[PDB]
Amino acid sequence: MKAFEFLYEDFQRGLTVVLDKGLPPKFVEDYLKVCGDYIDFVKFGWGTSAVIDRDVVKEKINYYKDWGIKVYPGGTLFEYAYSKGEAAEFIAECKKLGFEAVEISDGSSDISLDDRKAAIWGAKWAGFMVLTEVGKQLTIDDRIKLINFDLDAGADYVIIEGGLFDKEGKVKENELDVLAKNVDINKVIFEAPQKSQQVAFILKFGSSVNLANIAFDEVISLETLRRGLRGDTFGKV
Amino acid sequence: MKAFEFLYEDFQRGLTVVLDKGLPPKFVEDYLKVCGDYIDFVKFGWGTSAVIDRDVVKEKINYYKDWGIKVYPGGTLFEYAYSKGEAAEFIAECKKLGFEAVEISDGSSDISLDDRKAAIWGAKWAGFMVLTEVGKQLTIDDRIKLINFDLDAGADYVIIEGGLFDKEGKVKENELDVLAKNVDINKVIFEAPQKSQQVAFILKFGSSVNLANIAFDEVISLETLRRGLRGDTFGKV
Amino acid sequence: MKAFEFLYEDFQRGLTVVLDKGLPPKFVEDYLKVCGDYIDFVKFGWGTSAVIDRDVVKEKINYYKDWGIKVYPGGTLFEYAYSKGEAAEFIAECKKLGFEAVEISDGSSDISLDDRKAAIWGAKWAGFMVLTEVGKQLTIDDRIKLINFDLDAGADYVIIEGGLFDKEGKVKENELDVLAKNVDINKVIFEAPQKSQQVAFILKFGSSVNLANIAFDEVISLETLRRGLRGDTFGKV
Amino acid sequence: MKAFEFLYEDFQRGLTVVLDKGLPPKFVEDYLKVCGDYIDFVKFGWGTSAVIDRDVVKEKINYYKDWGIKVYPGGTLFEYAYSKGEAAEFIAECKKLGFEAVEISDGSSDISLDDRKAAIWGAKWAGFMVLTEVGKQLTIDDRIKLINFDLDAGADYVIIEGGLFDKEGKVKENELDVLAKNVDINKVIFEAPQKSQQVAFILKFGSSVNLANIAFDEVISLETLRRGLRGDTFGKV
Repeated sequence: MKAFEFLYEDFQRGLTVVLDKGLPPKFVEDYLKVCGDYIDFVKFGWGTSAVIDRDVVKEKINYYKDWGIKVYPGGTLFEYAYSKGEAAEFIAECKKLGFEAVEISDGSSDISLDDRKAAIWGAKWAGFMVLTEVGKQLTIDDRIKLINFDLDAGADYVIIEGGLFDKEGKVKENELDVLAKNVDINKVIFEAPQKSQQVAFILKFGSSVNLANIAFDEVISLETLRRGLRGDTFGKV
Repeated sequence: MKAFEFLYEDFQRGLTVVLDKGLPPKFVEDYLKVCGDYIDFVKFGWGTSAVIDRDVVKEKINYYKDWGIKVYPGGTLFEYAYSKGEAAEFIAECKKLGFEAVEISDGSSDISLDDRKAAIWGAKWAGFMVLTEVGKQLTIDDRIKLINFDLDAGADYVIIEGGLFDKEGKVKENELDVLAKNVDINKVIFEAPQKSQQVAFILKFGSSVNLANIAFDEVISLETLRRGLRGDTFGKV
Repeated sequence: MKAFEFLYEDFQRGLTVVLDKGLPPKFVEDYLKVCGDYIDFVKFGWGTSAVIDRDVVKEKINYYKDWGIKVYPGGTLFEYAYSKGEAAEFIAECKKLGFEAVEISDGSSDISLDDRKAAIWGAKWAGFMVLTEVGKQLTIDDRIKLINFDLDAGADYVIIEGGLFDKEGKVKENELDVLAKNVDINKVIFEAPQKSQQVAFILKFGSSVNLANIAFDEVISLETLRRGLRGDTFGKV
Repeated sequence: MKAFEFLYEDFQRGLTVVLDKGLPPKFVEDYLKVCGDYIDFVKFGWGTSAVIDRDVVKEKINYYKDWGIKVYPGGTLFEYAYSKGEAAEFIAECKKLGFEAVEISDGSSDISLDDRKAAIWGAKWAGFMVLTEVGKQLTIDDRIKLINFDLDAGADYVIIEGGLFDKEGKVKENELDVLAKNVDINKVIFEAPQKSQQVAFILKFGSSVNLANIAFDEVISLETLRRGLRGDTFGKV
């Protein structure tokens, strides 16, 4: 039961992906009692999991699994291990630690479409859910090509690196409408670390939009924005 | 200790791959007491493992594992599951049954070089040892391209479909010499189901040659051929 | 439960008759755990049952009965006993040993149509299932006469001696089509000891065709051929 | 043992000084399990220790001491006590609380070079490790004079107030090269509260550079930047 339960009206809620930079284990155990209902995925940011103690990483993953959250290591660590030639050992250690998903990217390295598809099948047949990063010359048509290529290669979701906002910070609605006409947006996730970006995507697509790089203390804020309980979206959703 | 141990002279022994068509479980348990020292891999032929009871398949794999043998399902079962779109569930069931390797082939299907490389990484990152089948227009140079492509993609061994023998059954020694000049033959395995083929490869490359499709009752015959203890190779090795 | 159970598609399976030349008792007990689901009848070949120890013959028959298989002695032993004038003692000993069927033939003897029908009723009223052998001058029309005569006399199945293949080894499809127009092929069984014959009948009549003289180690091979899990019938059935 | 231990390559790591604004005691106890291996010193910021309960300050200092971290009160509290004439009582209370170092500064007060040297000896002979703050007219040569004066007076480290970055945010590399030619940079520490400054110093001097005013939640980020595990320093270190 929520406080003020009589104010609840039911709605379609999109995915939330949370960025964890290194939260303490028993802080995570208590933090999920407030907002574990509103998180779908957690990214351990970039290579941060390769810095932390191995029993601390396992203990944190068990706390997220008790709420049904899927945890994964950021794609920079895959690109690191891939550049060292260690990609099979990276995939094996992910399974021993207990991640349920992996992210494929070429943000710090160059990887061909042949190697990218091979890496996607590599991760699926190893038993992970697969996410990919798109956005790195790229017109909106070139993003549409890469998104469709990753979905046809078998990625479960595509993350748009965040492009979609102009020099002032207003959303480029023509490109965003062209994207929605050419791609199944139910399989797309947008990076929206700033509250103004979260408002712009919610006002464009409604409460069902999928969002990523959400800061751990803004999870409750985002749920109030989806539900119309903050002055930015009050009476608009 | 072997009978007549004083006749033993030590030598470099190549790989043996045995073909199992459906041997009974407690027949396999007793059979390995005679010749388990001389087997490296067992192929469960084509789709035969998809016909047998699941507890019988597990029981057989445990008997081969007690002698350190690596068991795998033949490449036609991969092509079947791949043609149905079930390739990830095929890899998952292989792990649950306890196979330690898989074979990638296109003997009945058509698969591109791009899909073939993606399937090889698929199997490697899932933690299997990977074998591939080559031979299906192909000159000796086209075999050499395909062998090097599968080895560069990361196959642990390449099996040559058996081409290498003429219309009478004599070995095409010029093509076989061109192969040995362009490929690391320590990673190549030759199909040799007939005793005359086993003799031709042993006389060309010595006891260290790797051989496949060996019938279960010819394993002891092959060890006598490698060791010079049968009239075909007597005094020639 | 079969291994890879998710690949199973349900189909109409025809009869399999297996030839036993003298398999050991506890080999049979273990062998049926692999392939007893895919056998309908076992022929003890020619006169081999008259050579073996009487308690060994009973012990083998009980192992086949535990899987619901019907065992019978080959028709050359009936022709032997009939030529000695001992046919009633042969029928009595079959019941004491525990065979559930008998085969009537004239492959080495000469027997009139009158005596043939009298022998068919002889075996039915004694309580056996009756099979007959046809093929010994005979055009396809003369086979069609003999098949209908044996079915009208009351035989449960007619076995075609295997005629149906040319001098190269290709099936004589014109005669085989004329047969299917004149005879109920659900009561016909074809001899097919070679894998090329098994493929030719499966491609002509589908998975539901009835086959005989199957070697004991080829039963799993035949089930993969019926199910399309081997390169000869892959994607054709 | 770290997660992904096989990716570790050994390297020279510089000092990290962390700013604590008032973290809760049992939050600090859990937080050090994640990143206590990557902290050398903790500054209790400005006068914040004089606002907190005396048993809470002791409890926090004991949690930092269990990881070998040296805690100190920020130099504004020394300047406060010095301006009141109470500097000897401030030194006495620091020993009773259990700080292991002190910071000498004139950031808000005016103090002569005579009084500054007397304060450095005051703190050393009382048994503390001594840090000083430099930067307040000053050319890079005048910074060099003050750094050498504090090191000759006996300071264990000198902190550069953070000058070294231009009006756009780019590092003034000409002055930074002149500094490194005149001063032992192993005894210098740079203030770098922003990630762009931390990157600029790591790219100029390598992973061995000493950094200060690191936010408590950015300690794991900084260790990934030193180790090349984040896109800013990926492949550059």
